[PDB]
Amino acid sequence: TSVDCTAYGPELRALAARLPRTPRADLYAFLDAAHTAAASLPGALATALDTFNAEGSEDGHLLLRGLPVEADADLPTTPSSTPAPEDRSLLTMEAMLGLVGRRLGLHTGYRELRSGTVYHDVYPSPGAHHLSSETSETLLEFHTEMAYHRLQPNYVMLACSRADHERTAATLVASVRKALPLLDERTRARLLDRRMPCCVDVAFRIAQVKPLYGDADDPFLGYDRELLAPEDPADKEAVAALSKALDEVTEAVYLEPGDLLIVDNFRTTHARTPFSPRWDGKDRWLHRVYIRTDRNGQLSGGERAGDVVAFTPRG
Ligand SMILES: NCC[C@@H](O)[C@@H](C(=O)O)N1CCC1=O
Ligand SMILES: O=C(O)CCC(=O)C(=O)O
Ligand SMILES: [Fe+2]
Repeated sequence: TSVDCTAYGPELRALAARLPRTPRADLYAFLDAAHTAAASLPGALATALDTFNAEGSEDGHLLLRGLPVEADADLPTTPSSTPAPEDRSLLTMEAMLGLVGRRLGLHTGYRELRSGTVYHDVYPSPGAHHLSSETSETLLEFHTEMAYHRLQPNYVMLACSRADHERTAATLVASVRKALPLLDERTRARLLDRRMPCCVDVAFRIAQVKPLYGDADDPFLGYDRELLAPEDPADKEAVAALSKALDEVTEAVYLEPGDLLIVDNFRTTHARTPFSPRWDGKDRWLHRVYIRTDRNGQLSGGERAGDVVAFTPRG
C-alpha cells in the first residue's frame, strides 16, 4: 500500500523542526518529542498509519512516498562505517522515521546488533558478509527480520536519503496474506505452530521458529531463506512449498529519496536485489529503525522508545 505524501511537505518539514537537532545525544528526549509531534500528523496520513498499524494490509507494507528530504548536495557524504557519530545532525528522513515511528510504536535497539544503536545507516561496504545490509552485488535473500528473536520487532522501517546510482536496487517483500491461499490444507496445518530449527544472524552468534502461527485464518509469518533449517522431510517439504508461494507473490519497491517503507515484520519477508556501488561518496543510503508494539508480547511493560534489548532466542 502506498501513500503520496508530497502535499504534506510543508507540514512535515515543520513537525521535523520540532525535534532536537542532535538525536543520539539524548535519544529518549528526541523520541519523546517525536511522539508529541506525531499527534499532529496530517489527518489522512495519521489515519493510514493507524489503520495499517491495527489491520496490516494484504501486501504487508505501507510505502510513504514523496516525504521531504534534503537535496542530494545538502546531504552529508554517504557513511562509510557504523556506528554513526552520536553528534551527527538530524537528517530529515530520520526525522520522518521518528515521527512516523512513534505514531506506530517504540523504536527498539538490539544490543548485540550495530553497537546496540537504534538508527541504522544502511549503505554498501566493501567485502560485505552475504547476510548483511552492507551487501550490494549479491542478492540479500528473503528474511523476516530477526524472526528467531523473542523480542522481534513488529515493524522494520526503511527511509531513503539516497538510492543507488542506476537505481537498480529493488526492495522485495512477500506477504503471508497473498502467499497463504497458494498452500494447500495439509501444508498450512503442518506449518502452523510447528517450531523448526533456525540459525541466527552473525551478531547474535538454538532457536525454534514457527513458519506460521496465530489465527489459522490469518496467521503471522516467520521465514528466513537462509537460517530456517527444517529437519523432518515433511517439514522441509512444507517450507519449500511456502518458499515458492512467497516467491510467487513477491512485490518490488524501488526506494528513492523521500521514501519511507513500513514493513509489517510479522506478516512479511523481505529482500534486496543486486546493485553496484561506486564508492564515490554518494552510494545508496537508507535509514533503518525497528518498531515494537503491544502486539504478540513484544512488550512486558515499562518500555520506552529508544530502549535497547538483550537477545533471547525463541524456542
Ligand atoms: N538478513 C540479515 C539482515 C541484516 O540486515 C542484518 C544487519 O543489519 O547486518 N540484521 C538485521 C538484524 C540482523 O542481524
Ligand atoms: O536495502 C534494502 O532495501 C533492504 C535491506 C534490508 O533487508 C534491511 O535493512 O532489513
Ligand atoms: Fe532486513
